[PDB]
Amino acid sequence: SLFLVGERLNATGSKRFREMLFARDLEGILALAREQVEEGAHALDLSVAWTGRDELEDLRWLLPHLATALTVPVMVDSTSPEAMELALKYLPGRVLLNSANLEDGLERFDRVASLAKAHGAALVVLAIDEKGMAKTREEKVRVALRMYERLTEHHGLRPEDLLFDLLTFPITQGDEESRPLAKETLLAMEELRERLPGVGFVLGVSNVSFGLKPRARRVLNSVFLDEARKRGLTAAIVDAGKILPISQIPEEAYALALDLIYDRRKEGFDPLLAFMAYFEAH
Repeated sequence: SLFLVGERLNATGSKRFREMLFARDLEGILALAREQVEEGAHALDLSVAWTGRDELEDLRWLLPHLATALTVPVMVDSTSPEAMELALKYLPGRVLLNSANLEDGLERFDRVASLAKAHGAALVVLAIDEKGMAKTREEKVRVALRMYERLTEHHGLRPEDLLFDLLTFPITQGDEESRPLAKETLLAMEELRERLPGVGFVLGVSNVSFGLKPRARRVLNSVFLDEARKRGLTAAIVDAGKILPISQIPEEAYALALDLIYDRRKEGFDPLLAFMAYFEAH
């Protein structure tokens, strides 16, 4: 029952979308939106924020057309609550707000939660607070519980209104510190599923593979997605067309992907170098 959220209308994550947004190529944007729906997406991530630009202008330009070109739900992806309000005016009954978090303290968190409650929007709850991103499973649990309590007890939101984003970090580039980060999220997710029955979980799957070649990315994302699903993932922000079913992944690449995800370093063997080795030699 995986709710796929197309990742491609994201100025930060998508060169193609950035180009078209810059060019004011409306028809290219609407086509790319429709294409993701056809490739399996049930909803579309939307982020227009970028260096210098009046995010509220870009949204005022795009939203009226986007809202009437498709009926799919839109995950409004923005750090401005005003931007969220604007998107809610154009997309009533169709919005997921990304995100409520505590990076700027309680008031901004509450502003986003209030909007979600008042408009009937689903809420992405992101594991960043006043001391930063939750990297370990212990940090992820501590932040999530505090936010869960605030959202249920104070705002009257139901577990089922909520998609907890426990953070997807690139486990490429070989850093000691970053190798276990996907494991931490997967293990925290399983634990929070038990602790918080009824909440959803979402991840930006494609972050996990950032820095690798395209084939390696497709495989790692698809295996990570599948492993997250087993831990209780309910939704994923993805390039829906580029998700491989597990059966379509060669057994070696699949096994090396699981090695990289779970950080199964032993002396004689680096799963990162081994995973990259497979491709280029296939």
